[PDB]
Amino acid sequence: EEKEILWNEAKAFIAACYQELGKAAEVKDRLADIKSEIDLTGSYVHTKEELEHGAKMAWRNSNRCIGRLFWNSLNVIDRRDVRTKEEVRDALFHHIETATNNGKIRPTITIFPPEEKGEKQVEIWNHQLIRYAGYESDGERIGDPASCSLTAACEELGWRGERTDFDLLPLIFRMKGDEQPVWYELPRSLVIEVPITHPDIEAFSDLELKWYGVPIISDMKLEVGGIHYNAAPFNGWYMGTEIGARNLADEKRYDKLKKVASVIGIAADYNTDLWKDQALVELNKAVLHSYKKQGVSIVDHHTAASQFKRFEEQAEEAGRKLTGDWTWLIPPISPAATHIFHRSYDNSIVKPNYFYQDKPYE
Amino acid sequence: EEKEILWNEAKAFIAACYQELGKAAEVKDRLADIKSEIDLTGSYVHTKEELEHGAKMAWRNSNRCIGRLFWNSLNVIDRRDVRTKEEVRDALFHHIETATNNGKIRPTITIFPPEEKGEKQVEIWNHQLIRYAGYESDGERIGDPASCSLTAACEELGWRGERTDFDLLPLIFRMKGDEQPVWYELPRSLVIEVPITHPDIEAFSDLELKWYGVPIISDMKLEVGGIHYNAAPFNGWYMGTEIGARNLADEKRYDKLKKVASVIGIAADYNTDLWKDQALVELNKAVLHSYKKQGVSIVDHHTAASQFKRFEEQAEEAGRKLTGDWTWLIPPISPAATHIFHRSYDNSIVKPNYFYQDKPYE
Ligand code: HEM
Ligand code: HEM
Ligand SMILES: Nc1cccc(CCc2cccc(OCc3ccc4ccc(N)nc4c3)c2)n1
Ligand SMILES: Nc1cccc(CCc2cccc(OCc3ccc4ccc(N)nc4c3)c2)n1
Ligand SMILES: [Cl-]
Ligand SMILES: [Cl-]
Repeated sequence: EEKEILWNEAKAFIAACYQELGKAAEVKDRLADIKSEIDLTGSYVHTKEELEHGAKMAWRNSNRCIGRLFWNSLNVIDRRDVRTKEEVRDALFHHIETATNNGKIRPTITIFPPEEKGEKQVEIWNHQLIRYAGYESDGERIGDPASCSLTAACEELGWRGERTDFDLLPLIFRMKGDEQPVWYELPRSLVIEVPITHPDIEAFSDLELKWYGVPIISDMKLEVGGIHYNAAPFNGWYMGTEIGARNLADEKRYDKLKKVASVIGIAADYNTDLWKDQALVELNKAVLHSYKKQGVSIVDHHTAASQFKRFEEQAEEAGRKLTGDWTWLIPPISPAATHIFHRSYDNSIVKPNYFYQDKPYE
Repeated sequence: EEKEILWNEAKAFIAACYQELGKAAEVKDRLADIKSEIDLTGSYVHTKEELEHGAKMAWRNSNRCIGRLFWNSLNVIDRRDVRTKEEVRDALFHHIETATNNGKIRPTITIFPPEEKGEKQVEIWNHQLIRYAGYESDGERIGDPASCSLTAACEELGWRGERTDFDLLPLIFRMKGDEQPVWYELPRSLVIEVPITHPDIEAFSDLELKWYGVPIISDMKLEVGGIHYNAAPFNGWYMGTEIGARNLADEKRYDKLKKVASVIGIAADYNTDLWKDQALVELNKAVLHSYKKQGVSIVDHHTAASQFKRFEEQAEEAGRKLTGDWTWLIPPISPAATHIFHRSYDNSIVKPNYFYQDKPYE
């Protein structure tokens, strides 16, 4: 019964995709080719053009993403030909290098072979390709708490972290048929990191903060016309609040606001002093300043929201419905200073899209 | 058919209300009294105790309110005995005075006669009892744009504003049978206002900003057991972001961020400088400082969110379901610094509650 669902999704996807591509006349023959292929094989194989456009549609449909103005310029790398661990590893390394682009971040996705009959071909364990390890024992907190479970999984497989606050996790992924994942240390020459300084407050460097250049989300499933690409890591560039208001600020993450308050010279005693708010602003100013100073792409939430307004206008001009998730679109810093905060959005799910999938570990 | 709906609402309300009040045994006889009363009269009349508790329940059920920890200490003033304009006006004046309480704001509601058969007895036109007028002609912007339509309505009735940025609108309300509302200037001796200064930046007073002490929301309908109290003005104290992040900051309100940036000495040129965020923080620090300096109650969003966490815990301990509206509960300043931002809430509507109703004017 698997193939009846697939056929329906493929009809809807091919019709819409060829329509947008001006190939509506070719729709008829391509679907017949598909229906034969499914009857014979149980599945079908996207053309390069369909795979590229489908990945772009999926970004355009991601309700939670403010960055969607640039959906059509996604650089799609087709790695459905991969068969071995070395090829997976090298394609992951290449993604890091080409997406980094010496700091001028190129929004990129690398697509690996899709699930066959819901059996995975490649299974990536990382949440992002570049991310810091986290440790918790004997009351000692080190690194990124969000990474505790994966870090413990990795250290069961014979990896061992230096237990700095910024250990790079290795790539870790499992191949079909294999029964433990392999892991590979990231070559440091491929990983750009940005030290956090402040434009005005020289003491800010006493915090010794840093973050990595490129967030490469490697654990979501791309669904295009009924085909499930569970391994399809992608990246944009950061919006600064993601680092300054969440990764470095959350009490469950690096929890740095009290130390930020101290180095910027304000007291952290009274809610009514709004010291957390003031610290959040200076930390977020430092993040943008540091990325720009180093020549690594980044966008602030005001410019990002302005770009998203253009996306909304572009949708309307193209007669496409806009969908969005207000609770994820508003930024966590001065949200009411953006137009997003002041309108509502239809949170309907349209496909192609990116979806969550269960982690292979605990 | 009006009375069948009423009977159902009354059963649900009286059962729940007497239950909470430990009067469950009295439920039976009180409902029979109600069913006779509705058969005869078309409606029923709440006891003082039911009206007071029902107003308190309605606040407890207001999904959008972060201030609900204090729902049970609401001071309920029963003015169902009012019949004339002078009595309405004096009860509105008394509400201002007793709720203000020389600055130690007392959360208060004044309840006027309810709708009879959906015909209103008293119809308040003000959105808040104390609010500033707004004007727009010939490209000239004065006052509070949110008040433009009511201000124009008032000036049709023979009132005339001085056209400062902070003219107090008069009370305006209509009595049943009458065909134009009356209006009365507020006695300035009853209206506390707070000039906005900054704790550290003496130049902040050059902005000549002020706001009024007590927000007294006078245009929502209180519904208790099927009875519709359309005229039931109530007040809490302000949460500082309401003034500093919305009333004085919104581009459609007083739009003061560029002037705030100037007096605090930062440039307002580059999104990446986060000058809007920085200005928002200093303006909101000034609002809290000024209310506290003058001795007028106010709460900051951090303390408010801490209190709301206690409300959530109190609900759970009492076996009551919690409902809430996340998009209204998070504050517009540093929302992710509060626990609210990090959980979800059931937005179901339970009654008693406060509801929107159409304005009598345009
Ligand atoms: C080019 C620069 C980009 C920026 C600045 C950007 C910004 C963001 C931000 C800030 C979020 C999280 C919002 C929040 O935490 O509330 C987000 C979510 C998302 N973005 Fe983007 N994004 C960009 C590129 C991309 C790309 C290239 C894709 C895929 C091709 C993508 C797909 C998504 C998805 C799927 C989510 C939601 C993930 C989830 O539900 O967990 N974005 N984006
Ligand atoms: C005692 C101090 C109080 C504080 C600090 C407080 C705080 C707030 C705030 C900040 C909002 C708007 C949230 C936003 O803009 O997103 C709000 C909404 C609300 N509050 Fe409270 N509140 C308090 C007292 C009261 C009282 C006494 C009542 C009624 C008895 C009430 C009923 C409501 C209602 C009904 C709304 C939503 C109004 C609407 O939908 O337009 N609150 N509250
Ligand atoms: N309590 C709360 C309220 C609203 C929203 C949220 C989400 C916070 C969060 C947590 C973990 C991840 C995350 O984002 C994932 C993501 C995916 C794709 C991206 C592409 C580009 C980019 N720059 N960022 C991306 C981030 C958000 N939590
Ligand atoms: N785009 C957006 C997103 C989320 C929430 C909002 C609401 C902004 C708003 C507009 C007008 C009024 C308002 O609040 C009304 C209100 C009612 C009762 C109160 C009791 C006490 C108190 N201190 N404040 C109250 C405020 C909120 N807009
Ligand atoms: Cl991240
Ligand atoms: Cl207000």
